[PDB]
Amino acid sequence: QAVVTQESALTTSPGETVTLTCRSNIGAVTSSNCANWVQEKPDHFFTGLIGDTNNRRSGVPARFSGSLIGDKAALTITGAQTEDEAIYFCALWYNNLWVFGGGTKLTVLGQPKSSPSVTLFPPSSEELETNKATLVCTITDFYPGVVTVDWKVDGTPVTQGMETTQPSKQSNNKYMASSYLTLTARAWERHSSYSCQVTHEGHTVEKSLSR
Amino acid sequence: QIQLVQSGREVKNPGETVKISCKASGYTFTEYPMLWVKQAPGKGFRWMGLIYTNTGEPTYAEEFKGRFVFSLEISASTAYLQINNLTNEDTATYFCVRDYFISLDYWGQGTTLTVSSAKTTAPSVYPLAPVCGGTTGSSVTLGCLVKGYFPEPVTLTWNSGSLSSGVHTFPALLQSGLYTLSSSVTVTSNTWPSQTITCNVAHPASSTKVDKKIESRR
Amino acid sequence: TIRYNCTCGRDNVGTTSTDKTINTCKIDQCHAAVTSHDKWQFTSPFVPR
Repeated sequence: QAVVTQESALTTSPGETVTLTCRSNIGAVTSSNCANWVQEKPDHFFTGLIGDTNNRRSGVPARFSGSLIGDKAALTITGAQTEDEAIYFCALWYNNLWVFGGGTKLTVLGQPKSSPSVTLFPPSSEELETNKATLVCTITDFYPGVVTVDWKVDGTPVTQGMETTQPSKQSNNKYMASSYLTLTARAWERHSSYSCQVTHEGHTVEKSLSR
Repeated sequence: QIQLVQSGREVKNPGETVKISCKASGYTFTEYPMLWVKQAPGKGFRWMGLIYTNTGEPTYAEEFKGRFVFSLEISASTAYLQINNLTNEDTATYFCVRDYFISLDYWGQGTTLTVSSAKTTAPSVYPLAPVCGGTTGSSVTLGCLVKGYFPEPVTLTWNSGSLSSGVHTFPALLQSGLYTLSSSVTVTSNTWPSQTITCNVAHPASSTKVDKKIESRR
Repeated sequence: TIRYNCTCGRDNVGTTSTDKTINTCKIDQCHAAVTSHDKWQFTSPFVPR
């Protein structure tokens, strides 16, 4: 049927906010088509700040504006800060229900990058007594989007069986994960030189094994 | 003001069915026709239907004609999305929402769908705690991995209910034919090595439930 | 003219060429029909008034 022929991204910045002029691939903009900006974040849930073409959203600060804008639905993440940006689904509900269109990813000023919060522990002893080793260098609370893994396999960086954790929007508000440097019981047992190198933002740092 | 108090990532067979609930808490879904839709994971949401407020039946989406089905757990004005024809391509998110002003005014949770085969086991506790040397600063490093969620997943928080903040629990990963659900944490050094958070990973779809306390590295 | 009906709110009972709001009531907890004037409808069989 229709499209949100507009910003499927948004451009919000510090001092301002981004109003995606999600131009009409359906027609003109209107509140009856209910062209909205449902904001979202990591944790992936779209939430309402401006909807129905004239309505605000509850729990919203002054960071939003919901209407038809330009020549389509108009979704303002307008008042972007560290709490004022989001990825919004493009509300289309032409007397039926507000489902996703294009949806503008409006930015905001914030999130200063600072090096990855590396937690350094060895692997499990029953992992070592069960023929494995996954020595944990975790990079949590990290900034910016830069993860450095130096899986020191045999002491120098060797990728024989190593495992990474997962990137997620965590309680540091930023990049984070684990990483078990991977040896066997005897494959990482004849050599006890295991290395996890944690790198934040283009800078590296080393951690060697204990035991 | 709909919040879809629902379930999470349920799992199914190839072709088989399963019902992921969303009871409506926060707002009045007993007069609220609120979205209980699917989630095509690349683009976001999925138009799978809304649920009418008084009667409890949905209207079903065009692409939701197929997997998602309507039911009405209307004791708070809520529903449940039934799953029939459990797909090879049906692995994807799901959501709820409820408001006024014909767009849905609030977007609740829903949960993910794992329509795929697996093993018969869950992830199991291996600890990544502070070492026999160090494991102390202002705080020490702590964490765990419930490795081997097949069929997954295990959810892993830090201090297992007695602690919620400070455990940076990462997602279950797909490796070696398992899900690996675990995390790290800036664990206590002015709490530890005496008192720790019992970090727990729980997943009864494979029957795993492992909490690890302040345990010694050596 | 509207010819509404009350299910959740008697403002759902609406006569009007003027619009309003209902909360927590669609069809199923509203009522709407076309109840207006400007016509003396003489012989309406097969669709009762």
